[PDB]
Amino acid sequence: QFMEETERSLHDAIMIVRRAIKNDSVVAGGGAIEMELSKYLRDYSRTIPGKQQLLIGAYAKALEIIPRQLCDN
Amino acid sequence: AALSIYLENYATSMGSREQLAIAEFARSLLVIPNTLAVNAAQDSTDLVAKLRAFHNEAQ
Amino acid sequence: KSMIEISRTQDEEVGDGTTSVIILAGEMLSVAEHFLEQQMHPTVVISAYRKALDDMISTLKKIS
Repeated sequence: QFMEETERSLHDAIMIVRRAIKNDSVVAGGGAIEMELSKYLRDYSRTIPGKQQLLIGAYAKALEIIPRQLCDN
Repeated sequence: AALSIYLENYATSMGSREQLAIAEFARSLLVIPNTLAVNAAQDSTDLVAKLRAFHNEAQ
Repeated sequence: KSMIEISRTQDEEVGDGTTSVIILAGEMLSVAEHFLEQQMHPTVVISAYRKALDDMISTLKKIS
């Protein structure tokens, strides 16, 4: 059972490095960009709206749910 | 509307759980343009979105 | 009960037309309202009721 997780430990390094080669254009993982993008797009909810801050705010609300869930799982 | 802008930055650099408490206090601030446009028989969600759209900084 | 009160209003000023004031007030709120309060603008229909009044006043001077 140790070797079962060890294989999927190795399998994660195979999946991410093959993906890192095919795209050199690389940001951080973990939803780190999304929380910035959550606040980034609520600034547009401050900026743009005729009614659109309800939408872009809800758009930016859903972005932080992924690292939220990554804290919640 | 500007107090809601004044508090989101005050929420953001606060730290922990208090950040979400500052923001929901700012959600209570939005009802004042909302109840007026319904009383003025207009659109609440349109009018408050006009307000925050007029801005340079939060003052 | 308020229909009696506006009939008490017409009765104390005149006494006649109290039969007629309640007839006109029915179809004002019967016809306009449900088309527009599914669209929910109370204040606009108030000001529409304002401008229905004075146009009737000038038309009274036209016909009398």
